[PDB]
Amino acid sequence: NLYSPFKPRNYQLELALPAMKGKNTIICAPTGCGKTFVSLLICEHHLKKFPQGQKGKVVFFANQIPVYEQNKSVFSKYFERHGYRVTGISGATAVPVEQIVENNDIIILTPQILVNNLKKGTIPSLSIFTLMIFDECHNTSKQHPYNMIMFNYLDQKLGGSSGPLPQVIGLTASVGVGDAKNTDEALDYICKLCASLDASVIATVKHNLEELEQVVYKPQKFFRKVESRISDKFKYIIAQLMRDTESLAKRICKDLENLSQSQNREFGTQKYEQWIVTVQKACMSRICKALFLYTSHLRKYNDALIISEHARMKDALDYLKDFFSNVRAAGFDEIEQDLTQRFEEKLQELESVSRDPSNENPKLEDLCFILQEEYHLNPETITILFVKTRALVDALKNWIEGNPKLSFLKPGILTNILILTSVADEGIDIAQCNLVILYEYVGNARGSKCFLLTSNAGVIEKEQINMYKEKMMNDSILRLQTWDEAVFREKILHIQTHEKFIRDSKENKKLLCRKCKALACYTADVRVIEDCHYTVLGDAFKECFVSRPHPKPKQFSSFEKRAKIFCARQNCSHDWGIHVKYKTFEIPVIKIESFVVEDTGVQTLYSKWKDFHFEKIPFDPAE
RNA sequence: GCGCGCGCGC
RNA sequence: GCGCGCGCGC
Ligand SMILES: Nc1ncnc2c1ncn2[C@@H]1O[C@H](COP(=O)(O)OP(=O)(O)O)[C@@H](O)[C@H]1O
Ligand SMILES: [Mg+2]
Ligand SMILES: [Zn+2]
Repeated sequence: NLYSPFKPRNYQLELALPAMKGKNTIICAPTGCGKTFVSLLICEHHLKKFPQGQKGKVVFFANQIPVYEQNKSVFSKYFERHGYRVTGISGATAVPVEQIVENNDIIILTPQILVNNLKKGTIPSLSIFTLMIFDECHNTSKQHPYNMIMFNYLDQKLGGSSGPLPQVIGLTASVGVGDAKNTDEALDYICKLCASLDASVIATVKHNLEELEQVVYKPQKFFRKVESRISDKFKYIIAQLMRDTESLAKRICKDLENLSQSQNREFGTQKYEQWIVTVQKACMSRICKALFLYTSHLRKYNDALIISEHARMKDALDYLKDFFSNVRAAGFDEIEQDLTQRFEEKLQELESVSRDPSNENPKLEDLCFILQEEYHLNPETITILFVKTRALVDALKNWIEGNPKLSFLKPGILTNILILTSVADEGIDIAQCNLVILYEYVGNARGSKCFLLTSNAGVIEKEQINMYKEKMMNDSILRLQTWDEAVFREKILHIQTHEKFIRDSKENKKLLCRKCKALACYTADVRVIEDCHYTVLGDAFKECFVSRPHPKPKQFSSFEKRAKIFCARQNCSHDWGIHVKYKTFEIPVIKIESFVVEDTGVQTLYSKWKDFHFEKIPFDPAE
């Protein structure tokens, strides 16, 4: 483990070396190579290299609290006995941050803290650090805190404000190629990433690949394009029942066709789900009793279509049978009883169609073949099966557990047993199964295999693209590691210079409750807090919201979130944002996303306050 | 509250 | 830019 002595593997000594030579280096190695151990050695070498009377200072960035706590503990245990001072700062920690940094040798930060401390000038300069280590360093792009930090660095390095600058090291399992759709674009993307981190070296394992390849998941991948049914006669009944039920809806809500942005919805697809969502979440109520009821049936049909597509009709029908038993046993409406009657007409035709052997799903025999072959070769195979939807998980399970040909299988659903069906995972650990099947899923011990099983050309094309994107990546790195370093440094510098040139480049309005459209406040009543937070003055506003005190509060920078504020109109109770304590003031704080803006009385819906270009008046203590 | 990143769809 | 969501930070 990470808390115990380790002999470094040969390839770890191999990856540590550029860093140990003082080079700004991106260390790129697959998950589970031991990136914590490499960074431990690098850090160890960095602080020991200093002559007596001199002292390094290391900062290590973690992007998340759990990772932050893991390394704070690993680094502490590891540098016991050297006598180094070791602490961390995170949101939970909040403190003389300048002095915490000054009086410690190893600091673990989430990076936003350092961004906050640079901007405010509490930490005047990155020059206090002699080494900076970025975990998951591929995040150094695009406004990520890691980039903000590096913009500070680069502004110094390029403004000749000197000031020695810390060595910079990054760790990642994959440098990425971004949007790249060719080698040149891939080379460009990776070069841009090295520019952003001032990296002149990319370290990969070369001399010890066989030693590495002895402990990194790399299954032989397999594309298996298959053919669908010749004719889903089950879909043709369900689709009519679906057309029939949209009709009934369009009765009780005319112009249904307009509520969503999602256009040309097709039955039995992911979109149709999204359309149902972008409609169950609209209206704006005794009519959305009838509507939610109609859309919740169009959902059960949509689901069933998907089960039929990748599993057997029986599996889809059963999910429809089980559903219509629950509705009748719950109680009968004249709308819940109609749909159910509507269904009951076709029931005899569906049950007939379901059991017709020529209606069987050919993709399932293909799944069976795969599972057979392997379990013949390696009978001790433990498998993991990823499927498209939650209903499919149960469908496939049911199908395995009822199939004479797969009796050697013992299935389990997740989030002993010999094959595992699911939609996602953690933990998990795919490398700990010898067989992974992706059964029509948009995704990604030695002798392990991965199979991709689909009748969709699209789905095969996604994996081909992902794979090519990975090849372009490694090819690009191999090319770049051949450059003389001075030539690379010179390419990097001008990417950095260009980047930096770019960085260097009132009437009153109503705010209404999005749900019930009640007048909430006017804009000349709004005040800004710091620059990013919106509060509404006056006592009149206090009556127009209620609040529910959040028993678990969070201490943020500007203030403390103590309560959630909900709409005051009882038939609504809409989420409006929060109520805070800000410098002895009990003030409310609102998200514009909760509200509707009005000028001829024209409604406009904003997501981010940064869009609304109204007159922003800042807070005044006394008013 | 705000900020950051990802994925899908127009 | 718009829609839906998912993860995470202060
Ligand atoms: N030289 C080594 N000696 C013994 N165990 C190691 C060595 N290198 C890595 N490991 C093991 O492999 C695991 C991989 O963890 P970590 O180093 O965090 O992987 P990652 O490369 O994904 O960061 C470590 O927790 C450790 O238990
Ligand atoms: Mg790591
Ligand atoms: Zn309301």
